[PDB]
Amino acid sequence: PLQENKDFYILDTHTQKKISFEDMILELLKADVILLGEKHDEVKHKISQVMIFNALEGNLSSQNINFDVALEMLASTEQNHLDKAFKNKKTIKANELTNALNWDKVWKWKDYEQFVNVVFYSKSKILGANLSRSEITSIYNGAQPLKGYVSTTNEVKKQLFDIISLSHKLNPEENKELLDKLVEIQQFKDRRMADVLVHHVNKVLLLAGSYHTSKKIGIPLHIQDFKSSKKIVVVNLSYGEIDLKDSDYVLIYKG
Amino acid sequence: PLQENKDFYILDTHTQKKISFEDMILELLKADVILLGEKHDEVKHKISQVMIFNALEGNLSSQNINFDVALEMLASTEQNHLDKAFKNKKTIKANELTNALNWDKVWKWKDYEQFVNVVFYSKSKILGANLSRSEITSIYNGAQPLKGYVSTTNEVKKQLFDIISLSHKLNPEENKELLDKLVEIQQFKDRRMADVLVHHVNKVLLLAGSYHTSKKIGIPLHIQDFKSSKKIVVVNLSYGEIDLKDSDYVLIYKG
Ligand code: HEM
Ligand code: HEM
Repeated sequence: PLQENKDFYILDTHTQKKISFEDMILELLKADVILLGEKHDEVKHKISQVMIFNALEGNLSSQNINFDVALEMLASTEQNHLDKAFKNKKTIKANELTNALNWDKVWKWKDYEQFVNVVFYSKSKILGANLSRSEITSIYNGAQPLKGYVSTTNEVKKQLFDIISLSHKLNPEENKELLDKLVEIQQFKDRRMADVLVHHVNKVLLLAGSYHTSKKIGIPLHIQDFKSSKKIVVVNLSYGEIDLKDSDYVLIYKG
Repeated sequence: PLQENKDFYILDTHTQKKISFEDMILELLKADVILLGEKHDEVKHKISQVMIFNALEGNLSSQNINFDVALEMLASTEQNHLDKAFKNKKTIKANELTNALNWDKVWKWKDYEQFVNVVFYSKSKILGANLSRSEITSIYNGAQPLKGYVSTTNEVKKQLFDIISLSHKLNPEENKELLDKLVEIQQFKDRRMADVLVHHVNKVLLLAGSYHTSKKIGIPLHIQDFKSSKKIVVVNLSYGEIDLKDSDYVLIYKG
């Protein structure tokens, strides 16, 4: 476990005040949906996810409050299969886990095993949050435009355009048609993950990449468009630059 | 039309001797399969394709020898649809052509209209040479390895690896899994286009990108593996560097 005040600290992004890990937990427990943003290959993020999950799980189970975990890394189409794994929990062994969940190898198991193991064997159910491969391929090949009010603005789409252009080093002029397709795919992924979170009957934590959890361009906008009255809280695990507007709490690593 | 000796010239790549356009034609007429390699957005290539097609078409039709054109830009799965267009030739007007052929818009019509119009309205039939989108998606998601002797060597695959890496500016280390998928897709495209050419009962010209027509890494290797006794000839429309081993004739532009 990372050492608080030696290895990391936490800011409330609204006030920019440093807040204890315990005090952040007490606040997160108030939320109905907790978004946890990560960099997918970042080891310190993976440790942080276990610490936060463990503290929330312990408190909620001791109160008999249901608490589930949605994963950008599993599709929502997989839920029937995942419910079976939840049912057969005691029958799936640590090395059978990836097969039970039908883990997709686009997501390197190494980068997920620690968190997903702790999640899977607690009282939490794992939810698939995302689009399927087939769904993503279908959007790319051209489907009807996503409707929205705050989540689909030109401003959001352009921010997503430039982020993806930079992520893939794709010249905005040469690669215009491709980038607009990738933007629409991000928008659709965000909508689906929001759909899963908005309709869920138990308190829920999402693990997803930082661009997805961002309050500026991501899932939070789509939750708003769904007209949810759920209390939403966003915790981002920092890497590189920190935009306070992206989240409600940020973990900052030493550094 | 480009002016011979002012705008372009032709080398026999075996001898590196300059050869007249008329003398190249007389040789091409001897072949059963003529591969014509292009750069897809290059205007002078497009003019060159019309000149070569016209000279071959005129000679062969005057002899009542059937002569057809296969296109990397249409899938072989489309043939039933394309045979209907061939049948309804006199009923499809210049502006209905793209709809009759079910043209895929990944290929910019502007870059194909001149050649495809001249082809479509002659006595030639248009053949789909390539994989379908669905076929390409299925290979990407993982299918069983292509078998071959000369066409699937590590040497060929590595050349394709580096070509694609450079074409897309994809760092060989970071993007290793992606590049191997793209290599396998090229290999499959080459195999299918070869399959179409090898089994065709009439003399045939293929239009395809230069990497596909290359005798070093492309379709010619797959034709060999099919054990065809057809006479094969490769004509490349140059751009940038010229590797003599890529083709049997090369058009060189001024320059
Ligand atoms: C994420 C979902 C994606 C899907 C479903 C998808 C699917 C496809 C399909 C079906 C094609 C047509 C294949 C062909 O005609 O040869 C294609 C082509 C292409 N794609 Fe995507 N792709 C995706 C992501 C990406 C990304 C992230 C990039 C950029 C890094 C990209 C870059 C390209 C390029 C440059 C081509 C041109 C094909 C070539 O000549 O190599 N794609 N893709
Ligand atoms: C040519 C046929 C292609 C097909 C069928 C295809 C399809 C796909 C699919 C189904 C995914 C998974 C989507 C996801 O999990 O989000 C994907 C991801 C990806 N693809 Fe391809 N693609 C093709 C070509 C390309 C090319 C040419 C490039 C490079 C220029 C490329 C680069 C990428 C990258 C970087 C991703 C990671 C997804 C992301 O995080 O944005 N693809 N592609």
